[PDB]
Amino acid sequence: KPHVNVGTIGHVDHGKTTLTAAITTVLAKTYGGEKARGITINTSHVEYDTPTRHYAHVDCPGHADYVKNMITGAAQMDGAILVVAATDGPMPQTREHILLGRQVGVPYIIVFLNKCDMVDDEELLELVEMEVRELLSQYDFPGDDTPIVRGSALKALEGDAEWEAKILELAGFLDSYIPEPERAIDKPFLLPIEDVFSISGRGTVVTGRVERGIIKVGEEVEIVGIKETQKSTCTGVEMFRKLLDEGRAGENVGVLLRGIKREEIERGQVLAKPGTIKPHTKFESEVYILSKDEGGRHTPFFKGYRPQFYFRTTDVTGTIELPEGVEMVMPGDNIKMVVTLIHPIAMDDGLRFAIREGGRTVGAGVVAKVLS
Ligand SMILES: CC/C=C/[C@@H](OC(N)=O)[C@@H](Cl)[C@H](O)CC(=O)[C@@H](O)[C@H](O)[C@H](C)/C(Cl)=C/C=C/C=C(C)/C=C/C=C/C(=O)O[C@@H]1C[C@@H](C(=O)O)CC[C@@H]1O
Ligand SMILES: Nc1nc2c(ncn2[C@@H]2O[C@H](COP(=O)(O)OP(=O)(O)NP(=O)(O)O)[C@@H](O)[C@H]2O)c(=O)[nH]1
Ligand SMILES: [Mg+2]
Repeated sequence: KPHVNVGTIGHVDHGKTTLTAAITTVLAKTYGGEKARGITINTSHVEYDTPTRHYAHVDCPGHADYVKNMITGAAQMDGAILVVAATDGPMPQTREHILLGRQVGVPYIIVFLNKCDMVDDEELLELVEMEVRELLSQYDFPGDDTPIVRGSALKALEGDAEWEAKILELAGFLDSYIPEPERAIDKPFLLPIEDVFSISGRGTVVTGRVERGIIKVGEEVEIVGIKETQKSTCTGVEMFRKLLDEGRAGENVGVLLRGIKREEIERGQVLAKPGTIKPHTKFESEVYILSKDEGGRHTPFFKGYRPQFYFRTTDVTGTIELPEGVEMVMPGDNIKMVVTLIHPIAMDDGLRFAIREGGRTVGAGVVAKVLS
């Protein structure tokens, strides 16, 4: 079953969490036909199945105070479900999440017009959809081709068959609108670590999505980044409600390691095939500085700018060195800069990263040359 990562986004209380619940119970009740919790160890991470696909779903909180949290997640989404209440219509955080979505590159967005159980005016609904499409278009998303499902997450969760049908329609779009993601299975194994929980009588288990390759039980691995590189052996692989012998590219899993204590592995480090990736502190890069037009800074920054650099599952402070003669960087400029991180991160040429500072996204770049 192909694995696809999705999630819920949208304004505070528009119905993200309820919808997540409605999706799992309607799908289990309709197509329904173990202490294993890989990524589900995280409360906002669920898993469910449609007839031909398996989904990893991250339910995001809608308050601006929590924007950080969803970034590392949205960046891993193959597609996102935008929840918008028909009552309120688009709100401030509907805008921000769409914006963040565009900045990190979420490839597809499906809309669930929620709380329609509270609205009887077909004209009201048409108007709201219309403005949701324009809002999407304003952020460079296919507003006119965007599937919009009119439903009620609450009535569906409560068992109302007429509304449950809308949940299935939504699931249908997840299956049809989001293309099957390509997986780098023929590359050396790599998995960025998100959660790290200890299981009594088993050792430590790290979770995350397998970026590329395959990790099989019995194979040895390295833990690279932040701390000094360590070595270990994969004693097991799990998923929500099942045990496996392998972890494949594109799959969200939990990996058991032997001889490693919970306090020796942390978020941000990566699990990898021995000797295939190294930790670096300094590197060169081609970075694009968002314009105000795109939600970036309104002013130029100078030498010694110390923003946060987002690499895979974590972010880390870094200092910037500018090109000889260059005194400032303007919003909207493309520039080559040498970056020095406060601590090492596993990387190689080509690795993408985002730059965030002061509550917003300032840049999007890629590692050009590793130095450290
Ligand atoms: C582990 C972290 C990984 C991160 C990476 O992810 C992954 N997955 O690795 C990132 Cl790094 C990706 O690799 C980046 C990527 O792929 C690139 O392609 C970027 O996507 C590309 C360079 C960007 Cl950044 C495009 C931004 C477009 C923005 C638009 C079109 C905004 C429209 C705004 C309209 C508006 O009206 O805004 C109002 C008014 C506005 C004002 O004008 O004032 C202010 C804001 C308001 O909302
Ligand atoms: N009438 C109606 N109420 C709904 C519907 N979906 C959710 N609600 C209600 O609206 C409220 C918010 O629901 P919730 O799922 O927690 O919202 P959220 O978007 O996850 N909130 P947050 O941004 O904090 O994470 C709850 O009182 C819930 O019962 C719906 O389809 N119809
Ligand atoms: Mg919620």
